[PDB]
Parts: sequence; C-alpha cells; structure tokens
Amino acid sequence: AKDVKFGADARALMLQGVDLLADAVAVTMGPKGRTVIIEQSWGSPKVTKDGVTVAKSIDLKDKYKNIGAKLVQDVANNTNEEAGDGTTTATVLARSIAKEGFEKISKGANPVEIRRGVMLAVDAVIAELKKQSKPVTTPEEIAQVATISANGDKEIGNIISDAMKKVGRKGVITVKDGKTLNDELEIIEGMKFDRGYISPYFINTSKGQKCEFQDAYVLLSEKKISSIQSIVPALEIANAHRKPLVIIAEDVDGEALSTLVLNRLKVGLQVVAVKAPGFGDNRKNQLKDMAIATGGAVFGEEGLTLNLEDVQPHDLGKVGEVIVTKDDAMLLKGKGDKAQIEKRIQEIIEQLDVTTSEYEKEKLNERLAKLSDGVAVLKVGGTSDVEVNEKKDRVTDALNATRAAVEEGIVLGGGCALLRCIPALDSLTPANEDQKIGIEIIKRTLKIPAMTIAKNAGVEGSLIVEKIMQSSSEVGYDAMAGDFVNMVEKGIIDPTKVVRTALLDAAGVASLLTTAEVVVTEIP
Amino acid sequence: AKDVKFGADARALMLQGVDLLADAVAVTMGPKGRTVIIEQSWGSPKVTKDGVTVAKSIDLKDKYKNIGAKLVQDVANNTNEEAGDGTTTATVLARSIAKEGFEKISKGANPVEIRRGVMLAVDAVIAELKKQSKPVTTPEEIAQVATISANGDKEIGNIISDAMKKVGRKGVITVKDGKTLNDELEIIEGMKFDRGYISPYFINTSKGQKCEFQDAYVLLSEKKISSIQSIVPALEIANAHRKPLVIIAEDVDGEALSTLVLNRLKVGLQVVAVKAPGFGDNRKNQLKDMAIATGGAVFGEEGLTLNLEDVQPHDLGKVGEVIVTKDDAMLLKGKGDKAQIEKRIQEIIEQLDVTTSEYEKEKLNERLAKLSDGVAVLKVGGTSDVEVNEKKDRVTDALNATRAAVEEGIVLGGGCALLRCIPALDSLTPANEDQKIGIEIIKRTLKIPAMTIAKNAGVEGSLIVEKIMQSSSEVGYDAMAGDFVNMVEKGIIDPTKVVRTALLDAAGVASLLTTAEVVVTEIP
Amino acid sequence: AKDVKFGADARALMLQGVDLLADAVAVTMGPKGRTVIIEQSWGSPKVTKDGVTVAKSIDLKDKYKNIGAKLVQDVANNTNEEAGDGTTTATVLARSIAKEGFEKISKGANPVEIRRGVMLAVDAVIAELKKQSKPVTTPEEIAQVATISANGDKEIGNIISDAMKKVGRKGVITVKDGKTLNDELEIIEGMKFDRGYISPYFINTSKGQKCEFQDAYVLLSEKKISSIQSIVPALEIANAHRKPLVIIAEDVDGEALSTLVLNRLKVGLQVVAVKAPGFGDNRKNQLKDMAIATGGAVFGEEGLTLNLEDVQPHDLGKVGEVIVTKDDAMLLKGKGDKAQIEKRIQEIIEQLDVTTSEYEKEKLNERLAKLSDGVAVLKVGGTSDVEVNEKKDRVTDALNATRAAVEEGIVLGGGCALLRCIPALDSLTPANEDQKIGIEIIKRTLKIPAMTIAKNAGVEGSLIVEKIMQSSSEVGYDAMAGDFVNMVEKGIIDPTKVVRTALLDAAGVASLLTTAEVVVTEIP
Repeated sequence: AKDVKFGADARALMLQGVDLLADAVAVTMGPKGRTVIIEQSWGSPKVTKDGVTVAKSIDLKDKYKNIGAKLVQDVANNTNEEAGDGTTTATVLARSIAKEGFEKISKGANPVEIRRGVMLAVDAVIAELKKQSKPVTTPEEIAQVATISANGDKEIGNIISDAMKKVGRKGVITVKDGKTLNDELEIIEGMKFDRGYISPYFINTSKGQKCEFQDAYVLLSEKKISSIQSIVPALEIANAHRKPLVIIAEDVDGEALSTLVLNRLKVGLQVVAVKAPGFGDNRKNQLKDMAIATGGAVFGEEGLTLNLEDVQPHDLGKVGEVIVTKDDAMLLKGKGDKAQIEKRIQEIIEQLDVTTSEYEKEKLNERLAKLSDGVAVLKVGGTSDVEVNEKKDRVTDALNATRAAVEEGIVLGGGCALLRCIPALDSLTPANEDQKIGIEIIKRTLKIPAMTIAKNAGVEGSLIVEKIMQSSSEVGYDAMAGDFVNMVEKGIIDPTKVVRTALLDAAGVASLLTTAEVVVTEIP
Repeated sequence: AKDVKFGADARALMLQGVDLLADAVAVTMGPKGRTVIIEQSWGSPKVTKDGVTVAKSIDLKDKYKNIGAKLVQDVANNTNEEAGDGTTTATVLARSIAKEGFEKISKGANPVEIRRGVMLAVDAVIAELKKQSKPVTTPEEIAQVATISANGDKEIGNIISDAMKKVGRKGVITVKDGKTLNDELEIIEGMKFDRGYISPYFINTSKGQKCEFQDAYVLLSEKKISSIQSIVPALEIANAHRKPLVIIAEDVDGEALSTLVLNRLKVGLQVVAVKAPGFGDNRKNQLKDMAIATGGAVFGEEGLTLNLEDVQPHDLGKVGEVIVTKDDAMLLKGKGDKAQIEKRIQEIIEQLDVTTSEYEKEKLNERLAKLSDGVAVLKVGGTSDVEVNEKKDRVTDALNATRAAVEEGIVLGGGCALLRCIPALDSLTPANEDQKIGIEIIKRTLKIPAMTIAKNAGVEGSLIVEKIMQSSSEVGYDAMAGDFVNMVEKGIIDPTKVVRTALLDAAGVASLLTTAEVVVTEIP
Repeated sequence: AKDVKFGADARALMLQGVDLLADAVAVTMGPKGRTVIIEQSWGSPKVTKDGVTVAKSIDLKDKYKNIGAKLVQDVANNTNEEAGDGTTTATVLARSIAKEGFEKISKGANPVEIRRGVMLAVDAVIAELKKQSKPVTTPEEIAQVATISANGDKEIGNIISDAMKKVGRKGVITVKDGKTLNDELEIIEGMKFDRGYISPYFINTSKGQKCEFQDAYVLLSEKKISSIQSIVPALEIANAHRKPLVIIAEDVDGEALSTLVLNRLKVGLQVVAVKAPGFGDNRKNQLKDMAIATGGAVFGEEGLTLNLEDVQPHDLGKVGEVIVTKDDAMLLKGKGDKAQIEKRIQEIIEQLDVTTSEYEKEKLNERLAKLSDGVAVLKVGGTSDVEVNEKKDRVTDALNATRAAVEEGIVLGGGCALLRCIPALDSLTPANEDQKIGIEIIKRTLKIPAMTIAKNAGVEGSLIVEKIMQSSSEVGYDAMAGDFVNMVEKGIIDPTKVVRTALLDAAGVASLLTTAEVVVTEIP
C-alpha cells in the first residue's frame, strides 16, 4: 500500500537521510582521516578509514530517509566504478549543494532556476579546471606522478613508468603475484575487451569482486545463445578435457542465466559468460578475430556451416588465463598459431591503407592494436603472502591513479583545485534572480572539500580556506605536514579526471534532490 | 463481511483517493515536467518523469480511497492502450470535474442533471475541436509532423514520412533493430491481424510487454481447440523440427490455457495462442487465407477431411517472425508459394468486380490488402546497444504520434486546444438549472491542462491562461521557451485523437464518480 | 456456543440487517436507476446498476443482522429463479412491511393478527391485480409486447413473435449464437424436461450458470444408480468413442456425486448427471420415450434383461447438444430412427382416443408434444463477439419477459399497478383491531415501488404518487421521459406474473420477520 509524500516533505526527509550518510562519510576524508567502526554480524568489528565502505555499509530504516541515502550511494559509487577516488568528495559536495538548495527554496525560490544556475556554475568550473590542468606526457613526469601516487615510493613508480613506456599509455597493464623476491615486468601476448559480468554471482574469488581462472579453450559465436540445450553439449568437453573452457559468444537467453547460476552456485562450474565485444559488422570481425588469435572459429551463422551443438574439441583455442572483472574481460597468452596472427595483422595493416572515414579507421585500428601488441603483466614479488599481497594492492592503486592522471593531467591536491576554480568565475551572467542564487550556492560549496580535509586534521577549516584563498596560485595547505607548501615542490596532486567526475556527479544528484516533487514509497 | 457506505460518504472517500492520484500525476505534466521518485522493493529508486508509471505505481490502502484511484487508473490507462499520450490529461480533467461536481452537489443539486449538462458541454466541445482540427494529408506535412513529434529531428521524420509514403497511411509499419550504422527501410511481405493475448503470462520479452519469436511454421483451424489432447500432438513437431511452430486457430477451451501457462511458465514453451481474426463467413476465408499465404491448410471442419490430431509437418507454412502484442499479432515474411499468392489476389480482385454492399466490399478489400501489400519494417541503426536501443524507442514514439495525428488532424499543443474550444461554446441552451451548472463545471475545467502545464514550468498559471484567452486564435504559450509563440511557426502540436479521447474518458469517469450511490467494499 | 436472543431484540437486529440490504438495493430501481460500485478482491471494481448482483454481494458481519439480510436474499432471489424481474420490488416491499410491522408491534399489538390482516390485504390485492390484468393472446399483441420488452426494438420483437407463432406459446424456444450477420430461426427436432443440476459444480461454462455440451450418445435407466462401480464402465465408452456420452437415469447414490465432483472438478469429465423426468408409471414411459427417440434403451429393470454394467456402445442415441441449466435440461437434435418416432407418436395419438381422466390425458399429451413437436432454436447474428454476445443477452431478456407476460397478461409498468390495486380495496372487513392495522400497513406499503422509482429519477416521490392516485385509471408517470403518459400509448408495461410474485414473496418474508420469536445464532 504505497505511501505518497508531496513536495517539501519528501525533500526534507530525503535530505535528512543524505545528511546522515554524508556526516558519516565526510569524517574519513583527507590524509588525516578518522576511523569508523562498522560492526559486523558474525565476527569482530571492521575498523575502516576509507569513505567507500562506510557508504556501502550505511542503510537507514525510515523509507523516505533511505531514499536520500540510496541516491547518493548509487551516484558516488558509480563514480568509484568509473575510477578510484572521490566517492567521498562527491557525497560531501552533493550534501552541501542539496542542503543549501533546500534552504534557499524554503525562502520562496524556484527549483528549476536554482538548478539552472547551479548547472551554469558547474559547467563554468569544469571549464576552468580543464584550463588549469597540467598534463603529464613525457616518460619522466609519468614516473614522478607514479611515485607521488605510490606515497613517495620509487621502485613502484619506476616499474609503473617503465611498463607505461613499454606498452604505451593507451595500452593494457595488469598486476599479478610474483614467485620471487623483487618485482619485474614481462610483456606477453594477449588482449582485453570491454565486456563484463552478466550476473554478480559468476565471480570466482570473492576477493576484490573478480572472476579469475587458468588455462582454457575458447569458443565464440556471432549469434545469441538462445537455449540451454545449446549449452548441454558445452560443459560436455569441460570436464572431459581437463580445461575449464571459455565461451564468449553473445547474450545468453535468460534461461541459461538462471540455469548457470543453479549449476555453478553451490555446484561450481568453470565456464565463462561474457557478452559480445562491439556492435554489428565490426563485432563479427572481432569475434572471428578472437577466434583466429586463439585457434578456433565463431560458432554462429556463416558460410562454412559450423554450429556449436556438436561437441568438437578439435582446435578451439590456446589461451592462458581469463580474468572477468565487473566491466572488463582479459584473454591472456594466446598462441593459437603463429601464421594466422601475423597474417591477420597484415590484413588489417593493408585495409588501413584505404583512406576511409574517421570511424572505420579507429574501429579497425583497435583490432590492429589488440592483435599486434599485448598486455604487460606486472609480476610483483616480496619477502610472504602478506608482503606481496599488500604490495600488489599498493601498486594497483598507484597504477590506477597514474593512469587516471595521464588522460586529463593533474591539479593541486588536498582539495585546493576547486578552491582555485572559485575566484576565476565570478564573471558569470545570471539571467533570472534564482540563477544567481544557484551560482552563490556553488561558489559556497566549492570550498567544502578543503574545509573538511582541514577540519579532519584538526585546525579550524575557515582560517585555512581563507589563507589559501588569499595565498598565491600554487601554495596549498598540506594536512600531513601542517604548513602551506606547494604543488610542484611538495608533490601532493589529484588527477583532474577525479575532481571533474566528483563535481559532475555531485551536481547531478544534488539537482535531483533539490527538485524531487512527490516521492512514492511502499508502506512497511 | 462486506462494508457498505451510502451516498455522499462513499463519494467523498473515492474523491479523496482520486485527489491523491491526480495530485501525484499532475506534477509530471507538460514539457517542463518534474521528477517523481517511486521507490522499489529490491533495487534503487526509479526516478521517472512521465505520468503513466506514476499512476500504475500508486495504489492506496483505505478501500474506499483505493476505488477512487482504481477507476481513473483503469479508464486513463485504457486511453493509453488506445494511443500513447494524455493519460495525464485524462486523469487531471477527471479529478477537476469530479471535485467540482461533488462540491456543487453538496450545495443541494441533482446528480443526474449535473451529468446531463456536463455531457452536453463535452459533446459540444468535441464538435468544436473537430471543427478546428487541421488535417495532415500531403506527404510533406506528414514529414513536418513526424519531425515535430521526434523533437525537431529530421532523419527520423524523413524516414517516418518515407515509410508512410511507401506503404500508405492505412498500412503497417514496424520498427526493428538495425545491424548497421544508419537507418533504412525495406518493404517485405507479410501482414498483421487484430487479435492479441489470451493470457498476460504468454509474453516472451518482459521488455515493452510483447512476445517476439523467429522462424516458425503455421497451423490454423476454423473450430475452437476443445481439449489439450488436441494439443498433445501439437508441441510434438515443435521440438522435433527445430522451428517453434505457430498455431492460431481459435479460442482454446480453458483447459489448454492453464495447461500452457503450466507448460511455458517456469518451463519455456515456444508456441503461440491467438484468437481468430474476424467473425463468421469472412473469418473462415481469412483463416484459409493465412493458410494459403503461409503454405498449409486450416485444420477445422471442411470437405477435405483434415484434422489436427495427426502430426503432419508436411507443408505447414513459411513465415518469418511472429510478434504478438497485447492486442495485435504480426506474421512476417510469408513465402509459402508464389503461385498461390498471386492466384488468391486475382480471385479477390475478381470478386471485387461484383457490385455488392458496402460491408462485403470493405471486408474483402481488407483481405486484398493484407495479401497484396506488406509491412514496411524500419531498420534503425546506430553507432551500440544504447544508441540503437534508444533511437528505436524515440522513433517508435514519433511513429505512434504521427500515425495518431494523420487520422484526425492536429491542433495547438501545450494544452491550448481546449482553451480554444472554450470561447466558442457559451452558445449552449441548458434546459434545467443544473444543466447550466454542469456547463459551468466543464467551462471551468477546460483550462486545467494549460494551467498545470504552465504551473509545472513555474509561472503562475492564472495569468498565462488569461493572456492566452485574450490573445489571438493561433498564439499559445510555450513552456520550453517561456514566451507565447504559435502553432504553425513554433511547431508545438497535439494530435486531435489524443485530446478528444482524453476529454471523453475524463467526462465518463468523472460522471461515474459524481453519481456513485452506494459503493460496497470488503472488510479488510 | 449458541447465543440466543428473544423477542423484539432479535427482530430489531434482523430488521437492521434487512434495512441495510434494502437501502442498498432500492437505489438501483426503475429506469432512472443508479450505479453501485461493489469492489472486487482481485481486479477492478464492478460498476453495476441492477438489483440482483447488489443483493447477492451484500453479506454483513453481525450474525443477527446477517440473518435479516439472508432471509430476504433467499426469498427474493428464488423469485428471480422463478422469473427474471422484481427481485428489487420484493426486497423493498418486504422491508417496508417488516419495518412498519415492527413499529406497530412496538406500540403493543398482536403479531399474529397483524400477520392475518396483512395476508388478507395481500390476497385481496392479488385478486384485484388479476382482475385488472390485460391478457396477450393474438400473435400481433405478442409482437407488440416483445418489442416493448426489447426496449422499442422491432427486429427482436418480430423474431420473438415469429418463433412464438411457429412453436406455440406453451412450446420451447432457445437462443444460440449465429454464424452470420442477421438473425434467423430454424425449428429442429428435440425436447426438454424439467430436471436440473444435482451439484452446482457440474457446470461447464461459468458464464450464465449453465452447462453446455455437443454431440453425444444417450443412456438412461428406470432405477437409481446405486454405486460408482456401476459408473466405472460408464466413462469407459466416453473417451473411447470421441463422444461425451450422456447418462440421465435417476438419482446417483451419493457416492457417485462426490466421486464425479472429484473426477471432473480439477480433472474435467464430460458426462451428465440429471434426475428422472417425472414420477412412477409415467416416468418409466418417459425414460423409454427418450430412449426410443434417441436410439437406445432404458438400462434399469425390465423384461429384456438389459443392464448398464456391460459397456455396449451399440445403438445408444443420436442427439445434438445437451444444455443443463440449474432447473431444466434440453436434449437437442434427436435423429435415432425415423420409424420409431412416428410409430410412438401414432401410439400416443391412439391411446389419446381412450377417454380417460384429466390427469392421464394431460400427462400423456405432454409426451405427445415432446415427441411430435420440437424446439425453435433462435440463431441471432451480428456484425463480432461483442455485437452478437450482447444482442443474444438482449433477446434472451426480451424472450423471458414476453413469455412471462403471455401467461398472466400485462399491467401498467413503472410500479403503478399496485398503485391501482390500492383504491379498489378499502372494502375489506377487519375482524379484530390488529387486522385493520395489517390492512393499513399493506395500503401504505403498496405505493412504495412507485415512490422509489420516482425518487431515483429525482422528483419528490410523494407528489408523483398523489398525482397518479388522483389521475385517471390509465395515466401513469414515466420516469424515462418525465411526464405522465399512458399504458397503451406510451408502452411501458410489467407482466402480471412478476408483480404478483414479488408481492407474494414480500408478504411471506415480511411476515416471517414480523413474528420471529427467538432466533438462535452461533457465537463467532
């Protein structure tokens, strides 16, 4: 029996929910963070200090307060999916925009013009941020940024920069445990394609939300798997060939989905279920390209009249491991046959010399790359399944941060970037009156991240923000030390992609909370 | 133990229920709509901005308030079934008539004469609307209306107008995903008949409430399927011929209904269950016409002594796909044999030259069309299962809007059409006194849609309505821009069929709520 | 633990229950009726406007109020079973007699003399009504009454009068769907006998509370079916001959009853269970007459030594369809052999020439008719399973109304008949004092139907009744128009059978409520 609450009532309750969540996440922000003890049903309390687990763990009771929390959770954690940082920045900015917006609307404003002005200011700030971003291109500044991302370490930074030089920034790098003492890298052959899970229960290792495997044979199709009878002679050669074979054909027609959850969940099957890597004419070429690289053929609809129903283990595919993340898949160590690989590379490099549109050119260049070059596996060693299993996580975080930095440059860390985007954009023209109110709201919640990063350390945040504002254009407060230092000298930076994405998601979700206009909730 | 409430008590409670529903739907009306966050039991909140999902999602608790909501839900959503728009307009008009009617009756009126006067005014307004409707016939204005319906887009408008020119307005157009980049159309052979689901669980794809399939063989009868023993040798050649065969004979005698729900629901059968396309002598001819077009014969009662009990896969039917909507069915790609098709077309075109009544003439001309012409499948491409799967929905909405416009013309959009039907019809003669009260009620709730479309944008609705009323006969307010512009110039239109249908359904359901006269409800 | 309430307490509570029911049914009375929204557990509200469904749907909670409602429900709805109309008139008259009776008894009266006087007045009014009834005999006035019963329609009236002329008023007429456009009639061979259901779960089509079938073979006995072992070799030739054979022998000995509910309910058997058509010596002749007409023989106890235990499909019976209503059964299309039919007709017409008593004469004349003449099936067509399936219901209602009118004539409609029986019968002699009180009660609740039919339309009922009372002897108010018109001219009539039956049932149930004298009810 749905319960329906109109206008400012629903907005007030949703804002209380998001207020609780942002209170509990803004604590663990900055370098001088703070612990937060999230109790666990069975076991010891988890003592964490990062803003993603706190947010995932909070979920209130009142249903108009759980909506406020759930909206920001979804938006911020999808920014986290996009790249790793700023799930806290997004949440705190969203709360600070939504609360001030609700306050101004309660004084008789127009919650369409408020949104219009806020989005005007947000787009202006994104432009100014891209104007102030300092890029990172040369393989030396790449090393410097990798070192800074790895908390001053040099070996991790050196190895990351070395791999980036070896495989090109727009390449593939993966991290694996090393059966040695010190770390090394070894370019191998293989590729990855941007298709992920179809079911969150398909994962193999509950650690890290991933699904890892080992040596396997491949089988692909250009047509959707329409039945489970098409999959009965699929696990047939699975246990009958000592290889957990791989099938990545196309979307499985629902029945196979629940069927395979039944036949792996609590049973433990070892096949794969990933979608098709592209669309249309290029997708068929990519399916046959994976087939030719690994050894087999596409079992769809073709002129050779091949069909997957027959269990043919003949020449499926020589792969290494398959690692299906949430939104990516990686086929490693493909050594089907040497002739076909160089042959297809020749074919692609020939068809490149055809002077076609800037869509087909790039869409075939991607196949060229995926078949010519290869991943750069990063074997990280240690003394220990603690030393290694920790240095792996640290180097993975450093790799993600430096790769996110490479694209859009870097800006001042510590939440001072938006603090520099403030003073440039008092040059906005507000049409209405409430557009100016939206601009004021953004100009007031632009110095929230720096304020909370300072207040977590302990010094009063207003004084620090004012000092930074009246400081130079490169001197920003440093919470780890306690004095205002620099960007180039002190080396505390944030990739621009993270700052921009956090600002965009905060603006979007705060607007959706500032003009709600009945919410409808079920009665408990 | 039924609970019984008499007279104005039941009407008051039902009106409170409809007041809540119309409050929650009138928010999302017009171009400058508003979000509404309908929470979901398992998952994230759904943030919607259209008035159909809100209405379907609301259902109250008090049983005399749930009736008020349920009546308007049913009526408005069947207008939505009839054509796509104005489920919000109907609901808001119905609430505005019912509330004012209850108020006038509470001052000692006669709730039969009130209804009589209201229906007088409604019929007058329908007449005036048809008087002011501007038709769309020439293939250029068709393109203009298609573009306007597709939000200014030209390629979608051009393709819609092109298909309409190719297949004739009173033809068949369908939309399918395109395995390419840009869109195209390809007239194929096939037809559709106006028979739908017999069970809402027969659907295949839960998306869009449809039941799609692929290549199949056909089998039809002129006599009802009286048993399930008649259907035991029906799925026999289903799994034994690799074609999910099609059976559209006549109504299945109940036992087969629940049986097939048991044998597909949680099992997954792939046959069809659609009724007969017509009535009597013509229906037999149509059944045999589908049979001759596809390849087989009608398995009913005839002189050739054929019966469906024998599993004869001999010459059933060469069809393409079958797509059973809620209230329509479409048999595509019929290539049974070339001789029989042209032969039967010759037979029909010969029997046309017989000078019969204007019933048999049209009833045979429909068969002539369904066998001579064919559908115009619209292959829409894109870059992507997001680009395509979105452009498909946009082009489907544009197609429905332009087809609904073709029939009865177009009128001024933005809810100004009824605002133009007001001033013409102060020339009504009310017999009683309460007939004049009904006329006043309609003349006051005729400018509700424009008022709410303006108030959603934000400007006070009374001033806008008054300005429009004292404006010209073609200048209407435009909420997307904010200034009064036009109909021909600005290009904001509403098909007449939608406005008229919304008005009729509002009048009907509001009358039924204005003279309720005990309602009987179960005790919880 | 029974709860026992004595005297005026139980009568007061039962009267409150009947007051609620009559309030809710009296609303939907007359031509200008009123809707009543009876909610349904699963689905949309049912918006009805007839007084039978309202009454069947009401059932209160308090057990001394549910008895008051249940008594009038039973009595009125059995009048409805007898003929179709006046389930509302009976209920309203019963409430108006019982309430006034309770009021007079509460002033110290004698609730035996009250009943005596009331029944005196009721019998007087029945006599006066039969005195004023105008018969309908000639085949032209039959057509006029059929047209009036079909709401002015002429084709329905013409077809009804035509069938009545063809088959004789005391004949058989049935209505079936027509596989054509316009309607027609076709006298066929067959008969019906007055025996119905033995179990309300034996029905086949839940629509209309009937049990319809198709071609079948017959088997009858003169002795009761004493076992289910006698029925094991009965469904044997049921599925083994492709005919759902018919067995109408005699009452089945209980075990077969629950057994056949088990073997059809949720299973779906297709045999029949109807009792014997008569009593004794004539019943045996009728059983063998059905046997000779259809083809077989009676499987009871005889000189030929035949018994049903053997499965003999030899010469059972050539029937058409069997349609078992609640209290009737119809065996259609009997073509066993031509010789035996005319032979038995000759035998009956010979034994007619024997000059016997006026009991055997009629009891054999009925067999003569059932074997010589036949039903007149009425094939009604339409454009459509809506046009037909509605015209069928309209023609069925018209047929029932005209047949009920043929027997006892017709009187003024609109509830003015009793209003004409009032003034004639102030010439009654009351013995006691309370007999005069009963007479006054009837003379005051005789003008209740006209008053409520007027008040439903809207004009104050007292003025209309007084105007009619001081009007002529043929001018009665007309609610559809609004002016006093006529009986012969305006053509608004009610069959006398309905008025008389409604009055009798109202009197009976009101008396039973006016002298209750403890009721005993279970504790919840």
